[PDB]
Amino acid sequence: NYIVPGEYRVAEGEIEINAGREKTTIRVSNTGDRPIQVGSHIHFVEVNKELLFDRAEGIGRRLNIPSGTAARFEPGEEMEVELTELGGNREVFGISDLTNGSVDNKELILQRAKELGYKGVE
Amino acid sequence: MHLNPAEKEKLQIFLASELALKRKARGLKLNYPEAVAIITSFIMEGARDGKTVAMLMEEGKHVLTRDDVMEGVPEMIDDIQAEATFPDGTKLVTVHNPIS
Amino acid sequence: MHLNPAEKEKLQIFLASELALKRKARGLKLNYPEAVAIITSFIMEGARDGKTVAMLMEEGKHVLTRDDVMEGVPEMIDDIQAEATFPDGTKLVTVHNPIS
Amino acid sequence: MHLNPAEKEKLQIFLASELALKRKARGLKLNYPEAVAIITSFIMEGARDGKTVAMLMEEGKHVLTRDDVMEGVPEMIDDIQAEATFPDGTKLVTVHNPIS
Amino acid sequence: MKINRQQYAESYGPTVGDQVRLADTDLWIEVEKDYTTYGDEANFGGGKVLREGMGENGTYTRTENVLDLLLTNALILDYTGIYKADIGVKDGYIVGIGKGGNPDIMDGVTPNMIVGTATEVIAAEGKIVTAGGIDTHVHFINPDQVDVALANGITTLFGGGTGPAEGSKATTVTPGPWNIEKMLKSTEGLPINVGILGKGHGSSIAPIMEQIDAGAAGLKIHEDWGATPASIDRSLTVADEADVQVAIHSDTLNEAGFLEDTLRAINGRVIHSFHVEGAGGGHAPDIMAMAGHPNVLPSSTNPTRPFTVNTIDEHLDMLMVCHHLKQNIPEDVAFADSRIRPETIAAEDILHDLGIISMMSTDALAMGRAGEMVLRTWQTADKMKKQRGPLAEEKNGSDNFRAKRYVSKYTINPAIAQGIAHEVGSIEEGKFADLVLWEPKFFGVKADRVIKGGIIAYAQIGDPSASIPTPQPVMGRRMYGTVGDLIHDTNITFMSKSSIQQGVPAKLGLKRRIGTVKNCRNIGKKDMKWNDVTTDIDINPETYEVKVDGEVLTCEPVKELPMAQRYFLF
Amino acid sequence: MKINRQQYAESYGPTVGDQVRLADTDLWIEVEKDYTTYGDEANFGGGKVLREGMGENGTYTRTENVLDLLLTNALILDYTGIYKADIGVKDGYIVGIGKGGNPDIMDGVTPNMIVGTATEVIAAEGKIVTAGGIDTHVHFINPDQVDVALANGITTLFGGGTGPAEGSKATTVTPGPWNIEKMLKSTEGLPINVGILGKGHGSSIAPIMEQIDAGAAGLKIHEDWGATPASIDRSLTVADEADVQVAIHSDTLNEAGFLEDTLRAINGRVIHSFHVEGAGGGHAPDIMAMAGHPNVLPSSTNPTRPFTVNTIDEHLDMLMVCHHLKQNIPEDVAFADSRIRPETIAAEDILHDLGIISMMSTDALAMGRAGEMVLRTWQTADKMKKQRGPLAEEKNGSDNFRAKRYVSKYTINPAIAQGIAHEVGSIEEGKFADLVLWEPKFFGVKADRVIKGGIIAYAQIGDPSASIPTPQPVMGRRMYGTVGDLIHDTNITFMSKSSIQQGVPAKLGLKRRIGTVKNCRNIGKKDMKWNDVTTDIDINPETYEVKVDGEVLTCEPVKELPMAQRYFLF
Ligand SMILES: [Au+]
Ligand SMILES: [Au+]
Ligand SMILES: [Au+]
Ligand SMILES: [Au+]
Ligand SMILES: [Au+]
Ligand SMILES: [Au+]
Ligand code: NI
Ligand code: NI
Ligand code: NI
Ligand code: NI
Ligand SMILES: [O-]
Ligand SMILES: [O-]
Repeated sequence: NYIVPGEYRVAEGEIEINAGREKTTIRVSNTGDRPIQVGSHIHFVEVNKELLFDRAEGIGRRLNIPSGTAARFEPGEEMEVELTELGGNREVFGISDLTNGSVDNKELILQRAKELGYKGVE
Repeated sequence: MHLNPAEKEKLQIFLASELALKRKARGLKLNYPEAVAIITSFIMEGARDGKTVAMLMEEGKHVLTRDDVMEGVPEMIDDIQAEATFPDGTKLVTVHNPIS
Repeated sequence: MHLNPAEKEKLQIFLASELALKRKARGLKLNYPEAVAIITSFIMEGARDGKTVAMLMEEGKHVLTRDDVMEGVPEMIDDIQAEATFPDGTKLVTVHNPIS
Repeated sequence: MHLNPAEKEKLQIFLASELALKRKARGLKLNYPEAVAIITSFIMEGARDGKTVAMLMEEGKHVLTRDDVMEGVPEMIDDIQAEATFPDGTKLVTVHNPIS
Repeated sequence: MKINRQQYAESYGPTVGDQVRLADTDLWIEVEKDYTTYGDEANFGGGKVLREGMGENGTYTRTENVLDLLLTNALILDYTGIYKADIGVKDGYIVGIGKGGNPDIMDGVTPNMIVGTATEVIAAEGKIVTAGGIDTHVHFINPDQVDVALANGITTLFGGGTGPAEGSKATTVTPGPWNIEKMLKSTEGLPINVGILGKGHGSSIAPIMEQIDAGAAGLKIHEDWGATPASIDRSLTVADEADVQVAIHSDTLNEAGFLEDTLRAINGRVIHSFHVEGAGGGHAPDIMAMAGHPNVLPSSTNPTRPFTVNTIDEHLDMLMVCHHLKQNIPEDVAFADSRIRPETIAAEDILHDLGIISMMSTDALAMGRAGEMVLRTWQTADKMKKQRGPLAEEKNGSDNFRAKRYVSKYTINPAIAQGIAHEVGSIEEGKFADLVLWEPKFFGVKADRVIKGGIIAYAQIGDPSASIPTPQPVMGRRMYGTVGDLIHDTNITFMSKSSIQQGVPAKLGLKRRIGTVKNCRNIGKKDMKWNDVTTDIDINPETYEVKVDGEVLTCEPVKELPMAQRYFLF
Repeated sequence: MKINRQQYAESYGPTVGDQVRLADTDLWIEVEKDYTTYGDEANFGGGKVLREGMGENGTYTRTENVLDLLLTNALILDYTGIYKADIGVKDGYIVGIGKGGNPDIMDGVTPNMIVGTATEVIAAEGKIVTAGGIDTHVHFINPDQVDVALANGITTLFGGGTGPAEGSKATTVTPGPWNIEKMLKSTEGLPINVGILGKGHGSSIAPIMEQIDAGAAGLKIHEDWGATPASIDRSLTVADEADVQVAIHSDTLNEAGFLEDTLRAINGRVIHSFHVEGAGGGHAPDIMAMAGHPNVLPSSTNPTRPFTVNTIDEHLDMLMVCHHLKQNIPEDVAFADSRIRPETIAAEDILHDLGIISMMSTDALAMGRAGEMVLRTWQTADKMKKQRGPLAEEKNGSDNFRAKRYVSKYTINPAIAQGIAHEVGSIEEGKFADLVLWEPKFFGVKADRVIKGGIIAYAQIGDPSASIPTPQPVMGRRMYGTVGDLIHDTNITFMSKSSIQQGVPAKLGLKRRIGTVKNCRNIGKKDMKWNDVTTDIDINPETYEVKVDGEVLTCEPVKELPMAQRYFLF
């Protein structure tokens, strides 16, 4: 019965994030000489050009990490990341201007990605 | 004197610290605002003495112990921050969990 | 610290009391505002110590005597009122004719 | 207490002087605002003691010497002026080049 | 992927089933539900969610469902529930409670809660959020009292006064058309909502009615102006016609009648009974019997809350000063002993816990403390848990039922009584955005940030000359909501329907938002949220013993309270 | 008759060839020319020159070439020169710089600088006079920050915020039409010039553009809102159409691109790069390379100025608090080490001295100090003299060239960047009369008197109850320029052309002077006074070593600074 003012008593268990959405694991490599850190909610295909990965696999997806956290890529670093599906209307506007509409238009997204030099358009 | 707005305000901290130190001297366990006032004034006076930010980051953690304060006070104070004029200008000092 | 408006104001009373106590220590007979500051700060510090309202009503009448103050000062002070945080919350203390 | 606006303000000077005197006591050479605060409070407390304007004009020049203060401080202070309540009312005291 | 509960609560504030301690009390509140979608929580900062194309929509203009302000991850404590949600604000009003973000990419976004280019963000994760306090018993005596009120989470002041005049020092009254006009113009510079009460005294209708037409928002009957059967009757007649509330401080001296005579003059009409216990004033010794009637809206003032060991000694001497009583006049001693009663003060604790007294209030600067209504409400709740145990209705070991009962006493219930609950008094959609953020460790003691009309008005914040806002000294300060013309947009002057219809605001050049007082006359005790109990309250004329349905109500004073010496410098 | 130079300077302030020490620094400025006629100097007082029929003309009405205000014997320090002159003010504007007096009897009187019946006098003999500081990186977080700024000689605040909301605590942004309107009304009560920046984020034009129409004076792109290629591009498109400035705090995390991607999105358009060194934010680790491009207007924020022994320890821990970083998360440690770099902080000292970084600013209350822009500019100048020696271009053993280079960083250059240099930023004829008087012993530390629109707004002055104004305590106080309606006449709200054309001031009831933002889009680095250097700046990705044209820029931290412990109580 020591009193900590305003303390929590959290209930038992765990919180599952992004429940019921498809998950995907891909390899990603920072081919640049400066660090890149990627947030939980950026449309993954639209991340920095010097990150190399299967760009098709990033379409309509984002990192499967707690909201507000990030994945860090040191210069030259290759690692696996897990992706989850975008929700809501599944539309993306702005960012890198690769989508600007439905995420379903994978052909057009990839064509823009290739022309602008985003690495890993296979 | 040419007191600016900050100088006016920070005199209050010194005053609160004096009040709190008197209360400690007569054997009272210190509360939240008293504890904060003591550590803050310590930091500002340390900067006036010409100590470094690094020294004050260390020392700030040994100004008050848990037997100096009321129940719950150590857990209420996450960090204490103060800006003062060091010999090389104004600098921010942060002391993390000052009361262990 | 999270000082509210009252806490800011009451620090002034403590300061005035310190000033007045220094003046007493060098042998001066105290005037009206000095006398009031001394008794008021006494009450507030007593509440901090955990004394009761009843104790402070008694003690407040023996903080200063007429040989401590200037001519006319005892008659100028009808009562002194102060609010402070006791262990059971804020309470009003009134000391009637504190200087006899 | 019935504090007027001036009384409120001048308490700050006393507080700054206390701060500065503590800093002197631990062996620090005093800066510009500290030096000014010390001499000013000296004058006001002298008036409270019942000294004359003429006495304070003399004494004010021997409160701090150049070995008490930082380089340049003596030359920064041309004069120090203060008003206080003497036994014969409010009077202005000016101390010229207080630190020689 | 899964996050453990401890780390989740640390990052986003607590979720369903988690409990939080209220300050240093023994009271625990539990999250009843959560509007979020796990994994799509809104948050702001470097590399966070609320960024363009992600959690912030970059397509829509302000008019297309976009918010002016989003409070993320708030733990709401309100009469409507204790739950977790984002709060959406637009045009100074709460427009959405639910889940904010971007429907482009997020599941479960409340349709009118889009974060767009126009959206400001306040992070409320780890904070408790309540409605602003509504203080319905204020004497306007010293303008300094406004910051005192704001610092303890009060956002609306109802009462009367013209400053430290004797009439104002004794009664919540702004007398007559001229004084009311002057104080309405004064209000233009006060950073808080205000409603003004006129003098509920006179034997003809017209002298009373002209105050309502002048801009008053209600009336006060006070024994000091003569709380006679005539004044009671005329005031209630005016009130029924004008649709405003009447407050009463009854005839302590029983001069023209006893309690039953006052009730006969009221004649079943709606009335707000001030400081119902009676230490603050009223029929000696049985005023508290008012709290049992269906037509009475009962409130306490704060200095008797709760019953502690210093209470009686403090009040006996307070009364002697306040009333200029003399120790050598036996009538004065008799008067004081008939008025300051440990029996009724003790019972008042219990009546609150049972929901028989519906409201708290300050009695600011006359016989009460401007910044202690919220503070003393929770101290009472805490004391009652320690002495009576958890309430029958409580589940899961939490104090949620008691917390709703008590939070209602200073938010929704005073709003309903005054006829202003359509604008303020609770966190609900369509209401004015008066919101208080609290760190749980300071809950009910010192407000973190006070939002008025969607803009921060008051905050505990540090050195203005520092590199960041958190360095010392951290103190309560007025924010931009109080500066320049913004003070007009973020605050409400509540006025009677007739004064509004007659164009008083234009006449006087009032620039503040004008609120309408309405629906005061067809309410009763049954309309007080979580505090609707009617019953036979008996007070023994010889012993002052209080009985509720044949049962004797007794309580003990306590030596110590939470939310006291751990927190305050003096 | 002849006066010796020492006595002349003591009576009238210094003249041609005389030198003055700046505070307690090693910097000396020299009077380059003097507009006076020796023997006809203007002065005021008992038995002095400016008296009717003598130095004051008694014939002419105000409209006939007579001044509202004369500042006598000013030593002006400005980008246009360091020289001695009388300054003449009329209708709140500087109308004459030269020689004031009475053409009846005096030689060399500037024709529009007549001292007549309408003329007020300020004695500036023995004072240094500069333009008011222009701070272009302000977070509006705490209204107390305004006095802090005034006390160190700042007269214009550009930035954004709604108070201590998280969005405002992180970014200089007032988001959307409603928030902008609220803060415009708030500004009516702030005794300083203000311009407000909107949120430079979105993927459609309209959500961004509606902020300019609402009253915003520019835009801020900030990584916290998503400093993506799309947001960068749309904001610059809006800016080119609306003729306002864009400020950028770029993507530190390199998430959507590296520095070269940001520059590609900028595509040669004009942009103001905030805290270009990078401790305050931006592409890790090479953001400072921005400072070499012709289309970039580079500024520093103040906490890295200059490089001292406590700097790194302070910043590492400041960042941990500011960004909520944890010691046990290796990614956080990596982030901090990539962001707080002694190599780039040291080089920043040198880049300033070479004129490669054009501007100073505070970053008030987010990561910078509201009252220390002017202070830290001179500390940098002083440190660079001690380490690099006098500049090649210096003559006569004075530091005049360096003083012009540095004074430009907080006066004229921010004014040019923001598009407001037609009103403020320098002591020139036809400009608004924002003037700061300094005692040379307090120069850059504590302003003596701050004049806004021709009226004193702020002063270091003594006891208000004393027989004269000089008795203790001498402290900074607001003067008559800040009281009543005069606050409207002596201050400027800067707004976009479209909001002005659309009548936003009338819509909102703004009574302040309205200034027009213009000519922001056809300027570049070459337009920055005394700081126009373009060059190839290279930052080593492995070692963070900074190279300017193949040469390695290295500097040492110092243990002590002037304008510090000699002056400040804390
Ligand atoms: Au009374
Ligand atoms: Au009373
Ligand atoms: Au009980
Ligand atoms: Au940060
Ligand atoms: Au920072
Ligand atoms: Au160097
Ligand atoms: Ni009453
Ligand atoms: Ni009352
Ligand atoms: Ni920034
Ligand atoms: Ni900033
Ligand atoms: O009352
Ligand atoms: O910044």
